[PDB]
Amino acid sequence: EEKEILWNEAKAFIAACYQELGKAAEVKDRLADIKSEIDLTGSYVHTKEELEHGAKMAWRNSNRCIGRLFWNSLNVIDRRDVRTKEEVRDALFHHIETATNNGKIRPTITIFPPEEKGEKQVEIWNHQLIRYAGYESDGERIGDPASCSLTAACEELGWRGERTDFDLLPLIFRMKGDEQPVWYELPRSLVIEVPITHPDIEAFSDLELKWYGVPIISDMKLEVGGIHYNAAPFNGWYMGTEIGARNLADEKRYDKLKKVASVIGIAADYNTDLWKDQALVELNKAVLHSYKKQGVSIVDHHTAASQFKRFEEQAEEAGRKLTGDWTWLIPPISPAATHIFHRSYDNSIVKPNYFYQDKPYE
Amino acid sequence: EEKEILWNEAKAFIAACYQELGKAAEVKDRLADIKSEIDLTGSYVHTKEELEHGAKMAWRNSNRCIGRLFWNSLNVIDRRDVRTKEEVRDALFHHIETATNNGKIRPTITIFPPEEKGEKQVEIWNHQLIRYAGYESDGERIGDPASCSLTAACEELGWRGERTDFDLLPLIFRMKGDEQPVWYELPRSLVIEVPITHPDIEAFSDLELKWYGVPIISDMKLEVGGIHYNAAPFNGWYMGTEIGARNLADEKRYDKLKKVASVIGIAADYNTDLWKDQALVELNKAVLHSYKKQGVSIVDHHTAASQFKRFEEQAEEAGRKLTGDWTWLIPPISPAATHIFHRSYDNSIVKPNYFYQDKPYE
Ligand code: HEM
Ligand code: HEM
Ligand SMILES: Nc1cccc(CCc2cccc(OCc3ccc4ccc(N)nc4c3)c2)n1
Ligand SMILES: Nc1cccc(CCc2cccc(OCc3ccc4ccc(N)nc4c3)c2)n1
Ligand SMILES: [Cl-]
Ligand SMILES: [Cl-]
Repeated sequence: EEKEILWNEAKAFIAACYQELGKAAEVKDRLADIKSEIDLTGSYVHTKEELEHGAKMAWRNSNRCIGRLFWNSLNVIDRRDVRTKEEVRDALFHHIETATNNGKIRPTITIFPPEEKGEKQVEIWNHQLIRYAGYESDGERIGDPASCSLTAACEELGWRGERTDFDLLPLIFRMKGDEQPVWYELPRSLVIEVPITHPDIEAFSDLELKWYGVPIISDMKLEVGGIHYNAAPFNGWYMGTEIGARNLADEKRYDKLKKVASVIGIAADYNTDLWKDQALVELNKAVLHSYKKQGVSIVDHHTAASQFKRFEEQAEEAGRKLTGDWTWLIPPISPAATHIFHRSYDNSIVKPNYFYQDKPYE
Repeated sequence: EEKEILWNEAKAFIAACYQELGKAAEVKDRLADIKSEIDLTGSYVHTKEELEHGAKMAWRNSNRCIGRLFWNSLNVIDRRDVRTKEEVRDALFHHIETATNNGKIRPTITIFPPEEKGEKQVEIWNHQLIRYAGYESDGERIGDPASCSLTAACEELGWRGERTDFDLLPLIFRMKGDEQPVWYELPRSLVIEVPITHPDIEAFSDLELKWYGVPIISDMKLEVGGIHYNAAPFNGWYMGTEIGARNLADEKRYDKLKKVASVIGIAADYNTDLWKDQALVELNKAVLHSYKKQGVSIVDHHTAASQFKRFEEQAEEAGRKLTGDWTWLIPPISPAATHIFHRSYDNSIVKPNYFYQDKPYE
């Protein structure tokens, strides 16, 4: 019964995709080719053009993403030909290098072979390709708490972290048929990191903060016309609040606001002093300043929201419905200073899209 | 058919209300009294105790309110005995005075006669009892744009504003049978206002900003057991972001961020400088400082969110379901610094509650 669902999704996807591509006349023959292929094989194989456009549609449909103005310029790398661990590893390394682009971040996705009959071909364990390890024992907190479970999984497989606050996790992924994942240390020459300084407050460097250049989300499933690409890591560039208001600020993450308050010279005693708010602003100013100073792409939430307004206008001009998730679109810093905060959005799910999938570990 | 709906609402309300009040045994006889009363009269009349508790329940059920920890200490003033304009006006004046309480704001509601058969007895036109007028002609912007339509309505009735940025609108309300509302200037001796200064930046007073002490929301309908109290003005104290992040900051309100940036000495040129965020923080620090300096109650969003966490815990301990509206509960300043931002809430509507109703004017 698997193939009846697939056929329906493929009809809807091919019709819409060829329509947008001006190939509506070719729709008829391509679907017949598909229906034969499914009857014979149980599945079908996207053309390069369909795979590229489908990945772009999926970004355009991601309700939670403010960055969607640039959906059509996604650089799609087709790695459905991969068969071995070395090829997976090298394609992951290449993604890091080409997406980094010496700091001028190129929004990129690398697509690996899709699930066959819901059996995975490649299974990536990382949440992002570049991310810091986290440790918790004997009351000692080190690194990124969000990474505790994966870090413990990795250290069961014979990896061992230096237990700095910024250990790079290795790539870790499992191949079909294999029964433990392999892991590979990231070559440091491929990983750009940005030290956090402040434009005005020289003491800010006493915090010794840093973050990595490129967030490469490697654990979501791309669904295009009924085909499930569970391994399809992608990246944009950061919006600064993601680092300054969440990764470095959350009490469950690096929890740095009290130390930020101290180095910027304000007291952290009274809610009514709004010291957390003031610290959040200076930390977020430092993040943008540091990325720009180093020549690594980044966008602030005001410019990002302005770009998203253009996306909304572009949708309307193209007669496409806009969908969005207000609770994820508003930024966590001065949200009411953006137009997003002041309108509502239809949170309907349209496909192609990116979806969550269960982690292979605990 | 009006009375069948009423009977159902009354059963649900009286059962729940007497239950909470430990009067469950009295439920039976009180409902029979109600069913006779509705058969005869078309409606029923709440006891003082039911009206007071029902107003308190309605606040407890207001999904959008972060201030609900204090729902049970609401001071309920029963003015169902009012019949004339002078009595309405004096009860509105008394509400201002007793709720203000020389600055130690007392959360208060004044309840006027309810709708009879959906015909209103008293119809308040003000959105808040104390609010500033707004004007727009010939490209000239004065006052509070949110008040433009009511201000124009008032000036049709023979009132005339001085056209400062902070003219107090008069009370305006209509009595049943009458065909134009009356209006009365507020006695300035009853209206506390707070000039906005900054704790550290003496130049902040050059902005000549002020706001009024007590927000007294006078245009929502209180519904208790099927009875519709359309005229039931109530007040809490302000949460500082309401003034500093919305009333004085919104581009459609007083739009003061560029002037705030100037007096605090930062440039307002580059999104990446986060000058809007920085200005928002200093303006909101000034609002809290000024209310506290003058001795007028106010709460900051951090303390408010801490209190709301206690409300959530109190609900759970009492076996009551919690409902809430996340998009209204998070504050517009540093929302992710509060626990609210990090959980979800059931937005179901339970009654008693406060509801929107159409304005009598345009
Ligand atoms: C080019 C620069 C980009 C920026 C600045 C950007 C910004 C963001 C931000 C800030 C979020 C999280 C919002 C929040 O935490 O509330 C987000 C979510 C998302 N973005 Fe983007 N994004 C960009 C590129 C991309 C790309 C290239 C894709 C895929 C091709 C993508 C797909 C998504 C998805 C799927 C989510 C939601 C993930 C989830 O539900 O967990 N974005 N984006
Ligand atoms: C005692 C101090 C109080 C504080 C600090 C407080 C705080 C707030 C705030 C900040 C909002 C708007 C949230 C936003 O803009 O997103 C709000 C909404 C609300 N509050 Fe409270 N509140 C308090 C007292 C009261 C009282 C006494 C009542 C009624 C008895 C009430 C009923 C409501 C209602 C009904 C709304 C939503 C109004 C609407 O939908 O337009 N609150 N509250
Ligand atoms: N309590 C709360 C309220 C609203 C929203 C949220 C989400 C916070 C969060 C947590 C973990 C991840 C995350 O984002 C994932 C993501 C995916 C794709 C991206 C592409 C580009 C980019 N720059 N960022 C991306 C981030 C958000 N939590
Ligand atoms: N785009 C957006 C997103 C989320 C929430 C909002 C609401 C902004 C708003 C507009 C007008 C009024 C308002 O609040 C009304 C209100 C009612 C009762 C109160 C009791 C006490 C108190 N201190 N404040 C109250 C405020 C909120 N807009
Ligand atoms: Cl991240
Ligand atoms: Cl207000």
